[PDB]
Amino acid sequence: MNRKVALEAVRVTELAALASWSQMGRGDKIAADQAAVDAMRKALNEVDIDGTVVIGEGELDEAPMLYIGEKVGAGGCEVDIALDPLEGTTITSKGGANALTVLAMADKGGFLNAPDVYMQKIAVGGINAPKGIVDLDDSVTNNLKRIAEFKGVHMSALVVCTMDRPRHEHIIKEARECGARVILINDGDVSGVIATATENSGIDVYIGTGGAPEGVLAAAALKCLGGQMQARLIFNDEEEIKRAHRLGITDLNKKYDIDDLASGDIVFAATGVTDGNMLQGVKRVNSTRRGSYAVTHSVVMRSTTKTVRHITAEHSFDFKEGIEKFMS
Amino acid sequence: MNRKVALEAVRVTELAALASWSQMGRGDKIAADQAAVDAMRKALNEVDIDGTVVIGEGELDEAPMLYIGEKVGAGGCEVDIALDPLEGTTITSKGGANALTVLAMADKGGFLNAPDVYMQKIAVGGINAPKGIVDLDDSVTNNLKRIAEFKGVHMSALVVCTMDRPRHEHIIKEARECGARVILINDGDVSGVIATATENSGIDVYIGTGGAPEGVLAAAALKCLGGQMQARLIFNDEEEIKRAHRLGITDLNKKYDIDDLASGDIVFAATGVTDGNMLQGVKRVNSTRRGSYAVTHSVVMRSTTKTVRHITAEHSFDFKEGIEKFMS
Amino acid sequence: MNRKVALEAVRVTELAALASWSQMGRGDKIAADQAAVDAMRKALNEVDIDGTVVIGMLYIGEKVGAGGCEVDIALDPLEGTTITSKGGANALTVLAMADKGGFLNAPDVYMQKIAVGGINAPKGIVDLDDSVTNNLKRIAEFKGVHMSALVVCTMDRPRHEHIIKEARECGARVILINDGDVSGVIATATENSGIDVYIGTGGAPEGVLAAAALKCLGGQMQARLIFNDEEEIKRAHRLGITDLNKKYDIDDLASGDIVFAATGVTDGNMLQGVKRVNSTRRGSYAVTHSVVMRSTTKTVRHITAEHSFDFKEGIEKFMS
Amino acid sequence: MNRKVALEAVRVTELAALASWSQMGRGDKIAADQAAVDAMRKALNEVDIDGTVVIGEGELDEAPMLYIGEKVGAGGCEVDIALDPLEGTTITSKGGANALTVLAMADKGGFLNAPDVYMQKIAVGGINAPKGIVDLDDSVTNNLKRIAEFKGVHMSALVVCTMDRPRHEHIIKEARECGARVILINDGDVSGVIATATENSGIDVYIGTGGAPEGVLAAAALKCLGGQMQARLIFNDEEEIKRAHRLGITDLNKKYDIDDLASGDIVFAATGVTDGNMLQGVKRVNSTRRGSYAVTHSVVMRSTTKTVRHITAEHSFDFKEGIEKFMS
Ligand SMILES: O=P(O)(O)OC[C@H]1O[C@](O)(COP(=O)(O)O)[C@@H](O)[C@@H]1O
Ligand SMILES: [Mn+2]
Ligand SMILES: [Mn+2]
Ligand SMILES: [Mn+2]
Ligand SMILES: [Mn+2]
Repeated sequence: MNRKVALEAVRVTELAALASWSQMGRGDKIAADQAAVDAMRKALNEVDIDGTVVIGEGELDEAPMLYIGEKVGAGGCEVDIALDPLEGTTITSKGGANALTVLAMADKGGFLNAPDVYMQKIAVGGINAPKGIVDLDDSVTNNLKRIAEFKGVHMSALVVCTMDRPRHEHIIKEARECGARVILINDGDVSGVIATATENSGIDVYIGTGGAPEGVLAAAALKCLGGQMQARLIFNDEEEIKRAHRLGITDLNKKYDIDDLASGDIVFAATGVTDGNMLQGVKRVNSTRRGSYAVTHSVVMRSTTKTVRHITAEHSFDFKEGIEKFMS
Repeated sequence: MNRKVALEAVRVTELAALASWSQMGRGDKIAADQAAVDAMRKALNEVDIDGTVVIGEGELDEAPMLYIGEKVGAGGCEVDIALDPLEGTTITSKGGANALTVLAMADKGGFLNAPDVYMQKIAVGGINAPKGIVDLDDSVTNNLKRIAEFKGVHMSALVVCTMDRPRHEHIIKEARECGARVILINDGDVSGVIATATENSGIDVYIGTGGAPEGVLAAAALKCLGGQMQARLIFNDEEEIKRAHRLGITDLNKKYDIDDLASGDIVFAATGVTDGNMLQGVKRVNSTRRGSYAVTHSVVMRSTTKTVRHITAEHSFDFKEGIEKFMS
Repeated sequence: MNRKVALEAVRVTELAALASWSQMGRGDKIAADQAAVDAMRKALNEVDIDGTVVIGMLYIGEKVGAGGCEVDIALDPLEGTTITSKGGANALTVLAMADKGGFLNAPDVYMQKIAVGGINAPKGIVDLDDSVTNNLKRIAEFKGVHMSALVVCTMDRPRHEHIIKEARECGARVILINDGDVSGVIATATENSGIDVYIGTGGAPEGVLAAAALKCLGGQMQARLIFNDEEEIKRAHRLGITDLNKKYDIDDLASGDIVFAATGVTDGNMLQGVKRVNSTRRGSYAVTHSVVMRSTTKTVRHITAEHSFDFKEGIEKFMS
Repeated sequence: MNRKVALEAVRVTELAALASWSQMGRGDKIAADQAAVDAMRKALNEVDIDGTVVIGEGELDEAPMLYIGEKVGAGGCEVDIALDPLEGTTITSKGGANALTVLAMADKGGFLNAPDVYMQKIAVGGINAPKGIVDLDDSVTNNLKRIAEFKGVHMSALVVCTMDRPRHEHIIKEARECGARVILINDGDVSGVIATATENSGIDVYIGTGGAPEGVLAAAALKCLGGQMQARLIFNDEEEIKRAHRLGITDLNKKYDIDDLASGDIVFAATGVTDGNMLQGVKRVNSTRRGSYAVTHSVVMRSTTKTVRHITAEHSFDFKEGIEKFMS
């Protein structure tokens, strides 16, 4: 996997984010997701890889573009790709927090090829955090005690993040009961998980259930940033079990370590769409010296080098023209 | 009003914010609000003013501390004090975005002494924006068209902010219909209004109904930053009309210009509690060089100088100790 | 020239900067310059170009690249070998790329330069044959400011004294760098640099490089080559230059599709230098600060990169 | 010493820096020094202290304003004042790096009343640095070995800062010989020393001879930030010895520990004039949203709380008017 592909992936997430931003707060989820899918597919087909989507918009049944198995790329090293063209159920359409475009790449077989089902997740940051510090089968209380001990802080210092959902009431109650502070995001548990390993995020732990593709993407990031994570797939009906069986998953209650989610040489890239607790959103800027432009804020990382690059890009644009020109 | 008082106010908002943060995401809206009231009252009694609370926690009936008419301060120039010990009590409770501590000061008579009623609000930023660019009795479409022409952008470039509430459904649709992007905040229309005048917020217009104290405080900020705002109090019951004559307000359908909400020599200060559209929240930091501390982010502005100060403060703290040590 | 090449170029400047930093302030010109060169050549040979060095072991005419579109390469493995070696300000690693024939193929001679930033600056706003006063008056009018607000930048050198005197006399503020007129020129177009204008004589390679950047960021510049010795004249003639007194517009220095990349080695008026950082969460790393830009898209990318490293190991492990 | 004086001091250093900036690069060190002195004097007399200048512009013989012994302030707690209206008059006059305006306050007697003589200095940052880590009679190599051990790094990682002067050749050579990296500043060893305790300075150790007033000022900062320093006055002729006996100093070869230079409850404030390796300089800014303004960057800190505040101030201004209007 050539060292060039890392920086080429940022451009993909950037184009996808600018497309999404044209639809931000337009109250049309479908238009936002389609802008992002279109931009991200068109841009991947300019990347020099022999890519196979292993995590994408769905099965070829359901999704015309970026479907499982889709081959993408102009040609190059053989890589498996994990994609989230636009993170968020409604975030972008309402202008909510933590909207993101996400892309990861691994050597063939480097990702758990997750169906879109729910996944329980627990994650903590820290390059020196040891395996076993978090376990999904331990109580919230014991995981938090171990985290607090390793970080050297009183329990009330710890900021636990989870999604505002009824399914998380118990996590919330138990964490508050043992003294921690528990903040709630409305969506976007890729940002929520990775925040545990980002400087100055104000987030120490992530506990919650969210999308499985998002779990894998976040594990990719933390593979690069340092941290520990445990996840478990959840199945609501028999068709989800069939999807897993077709992907090779038969131990349905397997606990995946972070190394089982993403292994080997990993590249992870994301661009912000709206402001979130990982990356800021796209912004319109006017400057006399340099004119008007959109600003995107992105991050690309690589597990083998451990290199992390934060990127602020200025894309020239005459904002007298319609914003949908940012679509591809 | 001495030049000393401006910088002194930021210490008040900082202490109120640290107190509030100790309660962030504890799910106890009362405990947060009173942590912040108690820190702020103690901190104000060390400020060198002869201050009278004209906007506060309520009337002496309902509020033991920071009630209307309360005298505060160690002694000094006579000023009216408009405060919000915690803008976003529920916010802070769930660690949502846009929670703030806020304090403003004017010479005697400088604020609209707003009762606790609702208030229609429209705001735009820009230090060259003309009086009349926005008006509450015009349609959304005509206001946005004037704003778009004044900023020199296509309508789809504009980002309108409003609170996610049934009462704004019509603003939202109308703004979307005429081509603008409309983003929704869950709470915190002080931040929402002030974002319009803050560099790189990504918010161009605020349109909404919220708390009247909040609109006076936001108007105070905008008087310092540059912008235009129009507001009107709403009275739903006879009791609200009674609070108004008790504060001396009798012209119920008055539309207030920004000069009618905050006039003369105005100081505005605020500190972030959580991350928001205006300020970053409090963060725990560890460094080998200096040890561990809480970092706060604050702004303090004065209208006569137009001086705006961005303040990042590092407050030493051993986080092996209980976070409630930050209280009072 | 394919929209990859821009993001590939930053990696070249980043690697050369880490290598240069390992030699920072060590007092060894040669060891710095050979760390930088070695890393830049190795990184460039991973870039997908048929590159030919036209300005700049990395000798003029050297072919570099793994293979691709045909491009002219202007390079400064270490702009400020002296600079990195004494730990001075404004040490940068730099790379620019243009389509074939896009750069003035400048001999390594001195060059008079004047430059101002701004996307709407009309050509002729600066001209080397106008007085310093009239240049500055036109610039102050264009920026909408009183003359006393202008900050003019030049190098602290005897040859610049008349510039300095005249600019002060007409009321401007005139600041002096000790070297690094790549960064000095490009600061006129770098926001918040506090530099409005650059006037002075410096290396012609360095002038081409700055022109490539301003072509991307917006601004104007004029230059003229200076020949003090017969050898320099011969070296121009062998490059095809025979109008020794030509004034060059910015477009004559760098034209067409251009990519410019740089990474700071020491802190300077354009970029911060490389820093050792420790964090409890992330561990320890060197931070680089880079910029890369392209004239056809006018896309500008600011890049802060964290390179994980155990600083109990020798710093020369950042060499290539 | 009330907490109110800390934030009042920043305004002083801001006013002096703006006045200095009006003279930056004008080639007239006199006019710069005088604009700074005038501004600092006037602003000081608005601060609520009973202040005595113990370090200032000179003796009443040579300096009409801010002379040793001068009383300053509007009235308040009694403090000794150590002033540098303009650290870097020559710096400012050429537009060089590391010009600062500086103000430090302490309880009566808490500064070394430094004479205008040269001072050998060595300094390192870090709150856990033990007294004795640096000593002027140990070799440069042994100081650097202890410092590398304390920072937990290979010697080759250390960055040593000194000034580019003949008198420092042996420092430079020895640091290079034992494997360290050595960066050179042309002037401004207040900033050079304080950078050792400043985040992201890239400077680990300061070693060199410079001004003794400047040594005291930097020691005050390091008492607030964490670090260790040693200093020794040096004397090149009788007039210099007389300067010391006039201030009561008779042990001419005393090695001063940091606690001998500044002790007790210290407030340190500084505003950058030019960009340096501790603070950024004053900049002209034009915003479409906010209009045009001068931005100053300051820091204020206190030794007893260890609170540090970083302050970015935007001073509204029409730059069509002459820059000398920033004078006082
Ligand atoms: O320049 P010298 O005479 O060699 O001594 C250095 C001392 O003077 C300074 O360089 C300040 O000089 P200026 O205020 O005139 O610029 C200090 O930073 C330093 O303390
Ligand atoms: Mn998605
Ligand atoms: Mn409130
Ligand atoms: Mn060179
Ligand atoms: Mn001075």
